[PDB]
Amino acid sequence: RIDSVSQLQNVAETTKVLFDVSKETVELESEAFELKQKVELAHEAKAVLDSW
Amino acid sequence: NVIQDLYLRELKDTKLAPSTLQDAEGNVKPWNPPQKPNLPELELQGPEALKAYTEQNVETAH
Repeated sequence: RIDSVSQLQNVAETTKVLFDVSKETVELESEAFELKQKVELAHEAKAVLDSW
Repeated sequence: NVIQDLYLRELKDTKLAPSTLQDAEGNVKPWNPPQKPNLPELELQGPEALKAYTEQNVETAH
């Protein structure tokens, strides 16, 4: 029974860490949307120029 | 001799050719600006989702 208990003790703290970590990662992708539009603009500009 | 005759004749008699920028436009892609600089959508606001989630999965540890 002690063996079961010890596992759960360590889990209780550490899971809160993962919880934060996941949301932090997601934030980076929000900012990635700004990046994505930059990628697009570069592609379009190069394409028109290539045709010229 | 003949070299000079051709050289002279060509150079002198043609030195303008057609060149309309407008005709060029038809043959190239148009620049138009990006669309949808849309800000991300916000979801899963409040602990409403969390309280629901703690309850929802019966197995919280087995």
